[PDB]
Amino acid sequence: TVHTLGKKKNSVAVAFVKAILVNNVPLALVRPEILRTKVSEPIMILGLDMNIKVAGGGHVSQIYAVRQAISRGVLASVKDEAARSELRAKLVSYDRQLVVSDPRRCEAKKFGGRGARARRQKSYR
Amino acid sequence: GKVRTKTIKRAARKIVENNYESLKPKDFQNNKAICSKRNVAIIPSKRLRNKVAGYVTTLMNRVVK
Amino acid sequence: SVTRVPADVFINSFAAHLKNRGIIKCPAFTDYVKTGVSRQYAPRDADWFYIKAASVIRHFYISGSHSIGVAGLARKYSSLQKGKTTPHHTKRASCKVIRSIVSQFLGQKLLIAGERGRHISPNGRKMVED
Amino acid sequence: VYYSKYLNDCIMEAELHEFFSRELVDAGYASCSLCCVIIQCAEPEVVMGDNHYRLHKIEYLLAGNIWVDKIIKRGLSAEIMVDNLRAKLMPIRRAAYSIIRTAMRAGAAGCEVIVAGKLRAQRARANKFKEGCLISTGHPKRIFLAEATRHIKMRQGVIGVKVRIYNPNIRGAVMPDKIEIG
Amino acid sequence: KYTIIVVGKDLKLVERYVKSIVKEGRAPVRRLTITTRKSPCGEGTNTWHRFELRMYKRTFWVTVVIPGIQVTVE
Amino acid sequence: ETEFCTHIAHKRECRICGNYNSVYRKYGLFICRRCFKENAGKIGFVKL
Amino acid sequence: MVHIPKAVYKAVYAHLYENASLALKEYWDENGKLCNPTYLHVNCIMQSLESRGVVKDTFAWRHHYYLLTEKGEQFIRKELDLT
RNA sequence: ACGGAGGGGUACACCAGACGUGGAGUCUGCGGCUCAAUCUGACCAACGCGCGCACCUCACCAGGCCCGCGCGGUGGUGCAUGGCCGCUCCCAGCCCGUGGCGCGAGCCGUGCUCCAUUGCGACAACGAGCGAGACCCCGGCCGCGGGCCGCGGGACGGCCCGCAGCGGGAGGACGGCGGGGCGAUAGCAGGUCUGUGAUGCCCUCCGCCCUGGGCCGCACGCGCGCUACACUGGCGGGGCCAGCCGGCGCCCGCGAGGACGCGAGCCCCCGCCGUGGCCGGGACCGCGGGCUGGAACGCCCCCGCGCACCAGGAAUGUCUUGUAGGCGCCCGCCCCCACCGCG
Ligand SMILES: [K+]
Ligand SMILES: [K+]
Ligand SMILES: [K+]
Ligand SMILES: [K+]
Ligand SMILES: [K+]
Ligand SMILES: [K+]
Ligand SMILES: [K+]
Ligand SMILES: [K+]
Ligand SMILES: [K+]
Ligand SMILES: [K+]
Ligand SMILES: [K+]
Ligand SMILES: [K+]
Ligand SMILES: [K+]
Ligand SMILES: [K+]
Ligand SMILES: [Mg+2]
Repeated sequence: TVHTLGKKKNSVAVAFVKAILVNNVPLALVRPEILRTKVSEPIMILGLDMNIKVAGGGHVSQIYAVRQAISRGVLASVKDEAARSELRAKLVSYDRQLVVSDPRRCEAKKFGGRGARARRQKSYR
Repeated sequence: GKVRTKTIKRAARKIVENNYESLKPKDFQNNKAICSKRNVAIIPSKRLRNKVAGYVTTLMNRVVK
Repeated sequence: SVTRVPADVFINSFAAHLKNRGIIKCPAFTDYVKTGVSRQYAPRDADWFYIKAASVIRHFYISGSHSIGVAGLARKYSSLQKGKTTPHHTKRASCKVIRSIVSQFLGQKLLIAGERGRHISPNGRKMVED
Repeated sequence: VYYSKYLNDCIMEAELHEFFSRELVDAGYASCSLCCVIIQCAEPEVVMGDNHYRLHKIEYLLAGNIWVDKIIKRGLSAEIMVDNLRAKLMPIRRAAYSIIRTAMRAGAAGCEVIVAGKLRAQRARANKFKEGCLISTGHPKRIFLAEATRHIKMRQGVIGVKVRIYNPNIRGAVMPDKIEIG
Repeated sequence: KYTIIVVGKDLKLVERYVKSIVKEGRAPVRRLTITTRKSPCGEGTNTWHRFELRMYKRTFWVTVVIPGIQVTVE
Repeated sequence: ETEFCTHIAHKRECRICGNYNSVYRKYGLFICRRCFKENAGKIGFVKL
Repeated sequence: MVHIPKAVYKAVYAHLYENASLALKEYWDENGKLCNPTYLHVNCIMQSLESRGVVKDTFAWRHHYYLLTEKGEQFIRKELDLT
């Protein structure tokens, strides 16, 4: 019984793993299709059964949260052995984002401009 | 770019002078040591305590050399 | 099953099958109607009613347990209304076309009424599954 | 929606506080709380008048029960002290330093008084009398600093007075700076 | 059965009561916000005050007196 | 003699001062923006 | 001097040895919530009573707060015939 | 205080760039003009500012009740005043006791570093305080408890090299935490008496109410914006994802919207048009059908009509990570109504 997470901006991917469905749709058919190679990286760079529920965020953030849940769930069945600590280093030596989440978030808007840093045009005459 | 104010330093000197025996020059032990109220130290916050302990640990490895 | 096949395949392969066996076949008001208040022209592909109803039933199948409703279907096919010199805003689609579709789909026992809204009946659920 | 009850209690509490200020100025109203009203006064021996007559007659303007504590350290509370200053309008310097002496007698770290308005010769000015240490920044300004302000309806135009007291060594929390070692 | 709704705007007192009711036997925080200009008139740089009232509620299911708390059984 | 206030209109005013202008009705406060600044301490609103 | 029964209704909401007291919303329904008379009728008598001293008043939030004084209840006792 | 004086620091002020504005039409504010009135305040720090003008608001015009059909008084005076705000300035600055110097105004206290009068170290000064920091709110990672909220742990220039501290590596969720709140002494004849039962002194008895009109009237010059000038695009059909928290079922109706009941857009995919002011662009105008309301002059929908505009002179503004820009969504004032502001 493996339970695993993945996070992007607001997206949360909850993975349940038993010895590959994304929101009940087969993985091969994840609609953003020019990014299909991204959701399959851990497979084709390194089976079993996994179940993914991703919510919140947008298209790309959801893809990137499943890219982390998938790779983090295949690291919670191997344990206490050198594979556990070596497959992690192989995963990061491609993209560290595969293991550790991206902390960035939206900053708040401040009064006097449309955005967080952009202000309003100033005039003198 | 992190300059300790006189408030950190003045407390850190009395702490190192009073408790020379207790403080090893390694930081976790001093983090505990800036916590006790028997070595009486009223630190009203944990960030403040961490900054004081960071200067205490540095005061320790300067009296050896 | 229904969830497996590429969603764009099932919709346009069942709408061609919507021409057989005297299913919902289109009424007359289909001409001179915009699918929404945000559209500025009528659809050009003449099979648009067929494809629309194929899509709405594939929408009903995915919500197997609970009930959808008509007003909340026009919201599903929403679009943004342009050309007004003001910032663009989103508009709900037309409930008459969708209600016409779901009325005829309540016939042939493809759907069953609920407490509030239509629901995918066991017959029709079996058909889409097959 | 269970909060539309608590909001109206919150607004009614401000109604009651304002009425107590404007009316019980005579006894030095300081603060109040709702639950059954707790009023915090300097001398209860007038709010509860003779035979309670004045107190209960108040309890019928609330329908259109109360009980009262007593303020124990008078000089440390800045809101009856601005009233005391209001009464004396007396030379300004003498009244201000009379306020400061009793604030310091109560045991305050700091206190000061601002006066502004019609002093001499058709000209608004501002006087600032002070004694001890005071603070004006950060979060502790809302815990350890205490301010109050009244307008005196003088013969000439209005005159504003503010009173501020700093009492950091009180029953409560500790100032996040003071750091005792031994 | 029995229900106790308790509501209050100061987390410390609410927690004290909620603690000492368990000595005898979704409701998330919602924030009332008001933004208003700082000046009485409209002259100067346009700056704004942001005021905020946060409330808290607990719902005890069953089969100390503090001035400021609100309790209703229903 | 019997015509005084026949016109029907809301006359919403501030609960504290009486002004008609710039009244906040959200949450059911019904007080104006100038009076909301100083009575906000006890009503309960605080700046964070 | 307009109406007597309302003139004494406005003495209904003053008790001549009991503690009840009056608050007024200065409307200027259209009737005082206490009894059911028009607001103007209560306003005129309250101006008169203040002018003579039968009550002391403060005021807060659009609402007239009155308290019956010592002289006032004596003034009223001869208008309602008590002991 | 100032210097087209020297020296030392510094900031999106410049550098390297991005995105614009200034040119077109159009929303809104300002000046002028007109008018019975088009009520009035303000000229870096006035000009989408004084929280959405059919009535009301309302201060202004034409009439009319009360006390056609003292008491009040948004009257004056912000150069008579309180309070609140803005600005000098988010600058690093201010200042006390005892001693010392000078007849006195006054002075002392008050190089190397840091975002910083932050600190080392030196000194006729010794010793304190305020501002800075600490503090409060939010959000990232981990534990105990409850059923996500509420209680804690966590980061400290701590480790390792090279020379109070500047560099380079490492581990870690985060590396010198990040975005906000608060905000010293001294002042300015900025603003506000039209937000109040804050208010002096002047003047009115210009109070309160009802009907109708104005504040929106338009040769013209300015500020903040909105929508474009296309193919990195417009259109038709389909697919599918948010957060600030949040009702929708059933019939009529092209739509807009009505009678009756109960608990996201961008983007992707498939087509069409084909460099043509064209299917770009949608102002202006002509019939209709609705909603709000006592009342359209307010707003929405349908058909038709298809302006100017080919990237914009001299000038000119903002900005360094989930940032610029693009895309939409919500709240406020609100009978109706966002091209606005807060998010
Ligand atoms: K302004
Ligand atoms: K905040
Ligand atoms: K402005
Ligand atoms: K000497
Ligand atoms: K001398
Ligand atoms: K000297
Ligand atoms: K010197
Ligand atoms: K000096
Ligand atoms: K000097
Ligand atoms: K010196
Ligand atoms: K709990
Ligand atoms: K809880
Ligand atoms: K430490
Ligand atoms: K004022
Ligand atoms: Mg009008």
